[PDB]
Amino acid sequence: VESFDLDHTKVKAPYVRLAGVKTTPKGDQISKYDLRFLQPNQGAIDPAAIHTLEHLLAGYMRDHLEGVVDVSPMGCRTGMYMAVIGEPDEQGVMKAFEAALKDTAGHDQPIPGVSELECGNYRDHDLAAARQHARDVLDQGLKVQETILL
Amino acid sequence: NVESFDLDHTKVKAPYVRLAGVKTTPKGDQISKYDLRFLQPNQGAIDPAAIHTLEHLLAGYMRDHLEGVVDVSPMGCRTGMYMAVIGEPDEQGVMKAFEAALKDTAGHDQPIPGVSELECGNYRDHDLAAARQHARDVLDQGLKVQETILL
Ligand code: MET
Ligand SMILES: [Zn+2]
Ligand SMILES: [Zn+2]
Repeated sequence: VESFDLDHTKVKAPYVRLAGVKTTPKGDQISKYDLRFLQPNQGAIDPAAIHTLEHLLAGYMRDHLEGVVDVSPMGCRTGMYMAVIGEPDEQGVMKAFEAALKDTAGHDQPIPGVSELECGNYRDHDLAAARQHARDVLDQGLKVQETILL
Repeated sequence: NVESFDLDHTKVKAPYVRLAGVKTTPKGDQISKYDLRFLQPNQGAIDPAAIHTLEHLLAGYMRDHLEGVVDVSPMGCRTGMYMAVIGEPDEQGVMKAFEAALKDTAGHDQPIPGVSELECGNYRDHDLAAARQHARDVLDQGLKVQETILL
């Protein structure tokens, strides 16, 4: 399936979960992952904080994982979505996400790409909140979440 | 090291469709990523609830008009969406598909697909009225294929 029918009341955040896999015409695979920060419907990450997380993780995830096609916030704002070129590898993605979260928690330099030239809403950021969201996930501890279908 | 930061956001002219990048799998298949821009960078942003609804609506509507869709995701800057597609670059065809999907979005008077505590991580944070108007605004202004201007 390209997108499994997930029961959001059954998962246990924070986690890494293979959200789907698409086969390309030549036989390669694109794997999609649900990088869940918060428990579905128990709160959301503020828009400025998730915007900063996107800027930081776009770089940090790529520092720890090859084949990343996109790292983007989810509309529900409880986590990030990522598409990767490669066979499903939840364990490898979890370790990469963990390393990237440590980079994020300790990011005390200016936020990369924040300017009128490089960002579509450079006034809407929050490094302190992004760093703390990363710290909270690490404190809670990641796990590979199984997909529970509705 | 993030390609997104290399686009000169002061030079583009929203709304538009723009090929943001192309990657190839080990065997040679192309994965094209498109910048589907609703608002002019830094001149305002789409409300979180509205962009959340757009994500739900375009997920189905883009697939109805275009093959090989990987996903449609909202941008953190909330001025547009990113969409990866399995296939060679085709900005013109993607523009036509986005145009048809926006017509479907603007006229969407049925329930928002996938909205319930079971199917969505923040089911109360939606705004169909606002999403439909944003689709209507893009169509009113008119889409075009935007060339990438590098910094
Ligand atoms: C604006 S930070 C970059 C985010 C973009 N979705 C990426 O995959 O790099
Ligand atoms: Zn930005
Ligand atoms: Zn949702």
